[PDB]
Amino acid sequence: MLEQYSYHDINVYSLAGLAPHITLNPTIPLFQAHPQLKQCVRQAIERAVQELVHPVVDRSIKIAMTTCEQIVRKDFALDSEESRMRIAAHHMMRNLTAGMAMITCREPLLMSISTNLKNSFASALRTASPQQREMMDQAAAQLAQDNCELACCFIQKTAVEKAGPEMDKRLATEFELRKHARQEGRRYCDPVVLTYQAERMPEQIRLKVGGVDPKQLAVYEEFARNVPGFLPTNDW
Amino acid sequence: HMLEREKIYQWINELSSPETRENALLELSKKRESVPDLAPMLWHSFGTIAALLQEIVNIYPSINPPTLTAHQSNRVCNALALLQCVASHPETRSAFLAAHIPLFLYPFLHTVSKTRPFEYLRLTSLGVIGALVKTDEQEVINFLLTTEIIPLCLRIMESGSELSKTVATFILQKILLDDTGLAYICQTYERFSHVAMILGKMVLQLSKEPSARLLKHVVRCYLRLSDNPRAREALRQCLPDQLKDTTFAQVLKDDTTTKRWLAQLVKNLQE
Ligand SMILES: N[C@@H](Cc1c[nH]c2ccccc12)C(=O)O
Repeated sequence: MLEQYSYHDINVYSLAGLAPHITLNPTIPLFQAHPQLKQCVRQAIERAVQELVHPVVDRSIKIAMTTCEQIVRKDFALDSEESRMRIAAHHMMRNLTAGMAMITCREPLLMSISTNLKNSFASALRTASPQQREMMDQAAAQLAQDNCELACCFIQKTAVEKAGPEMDKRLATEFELRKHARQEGRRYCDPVVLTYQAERMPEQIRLKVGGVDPKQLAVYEEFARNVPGFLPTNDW
Repeated sequence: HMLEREKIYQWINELSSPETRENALLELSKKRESVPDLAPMLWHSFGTIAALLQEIVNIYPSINPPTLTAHQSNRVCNALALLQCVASHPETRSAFLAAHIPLFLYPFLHTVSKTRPFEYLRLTSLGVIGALVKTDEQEVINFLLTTEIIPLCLRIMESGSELSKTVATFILQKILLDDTGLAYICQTYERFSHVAMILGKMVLQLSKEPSARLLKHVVRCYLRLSDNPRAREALRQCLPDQLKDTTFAQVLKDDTTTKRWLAQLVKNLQE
């Protein structure tokens, strides 16, 4: 309910995408006393995102990759079509990557955005009153909290955009199993899974040989509809 | 009783759709003790593990800032409960690990909020890891050592509830019992020291607030640590006094196993 950004509300082509969404609480005591210090805020957030986005993106894709590859290969083992698999993998990977990205970056973003502001504020004002430094620390903590969702979203979307093509590359061999089989006039079916499903799995929940039924794809559609951190999609 | 099995199949099918999933989660988690082959049916059916992962990830926005409600927690913990069965089963354990599913639980282990919804979240997530190491498989320990599980457990051993402290200390114990685990934890003074410092704090706590099950695991951890020569040297010089005097004499008289372990520990430190 509390998500305030949709996936398209934020342009991640450059750090300029962050600028229109920065929120500056006017009641902040450091801002009442020094209204000019509001200028320092934009660069502080851009710097924080700039320094964290690539390692967060790399780490999130790496974690999600293995999990998504294993589960998708498992679910689609009796599916000779590549298309259903590729789409489902696309949606699952983008979703779990977005989730890992959110978990990975939010606390570091808080620490980084605060630090950058405390430094900017201390730099702009060479004076260091014990009361003013309390205002500076307070302002920096507040601003960080108020802008973390925006920054996080920027990094998540960066991660999601890169995740898709990485998943395609990972599933190359799976796409090649099915391509190679079709050009031999046969449908691909994982022999181990084929045997297991036929012998061990109760009919009601058994994987079907060939395509998967549309109703069963519901979980994969939800990955597409509902991405963590974003408003869901609408029609010694 | 055939009607029973068909209810189970139906609930499993009803996990894929978010419309029917919550109720299916509830019902399945209740019957996981009466259905021996529940785990492979969950693993090998279409989309099922994907749905359980979905339940986990969709909780992530409620972690930070910490806003998790009792309702949200109860629901994901039903999903977590099903993953515990999958983690425990000899037919699904290896595949569960290969899919790195535990990694999507670690964000929960990292939370520090002390509200009931979060404590239950952490405890249920620990329970999945607990189920993994109870199988005594080397592949499990090697996987855990590749991950940040140990500092996650140590934080919980320090600040968690009695229950969470117990499961986390048990996980640590299983890791230590493994030869690779012991060598890893004793590889550097910093690693060993951090572990020893937490156990020491726990021992102090235990002298004020008794817990037989937690003390047992703490003692076993120390005992295993003394198998390592460098750890043995360090423990000669920094073992908690409460483990050497009669502080725990009363609570231990009923606990013959822990008693023998403590006596074995003291004996090791002399040599
Ligand atoms: N990377 C950290 C993780 C860690 C913290 N405390 C530990 C105690 C034991 C083993 C590992 C750890 C380290 O090896 O220092």
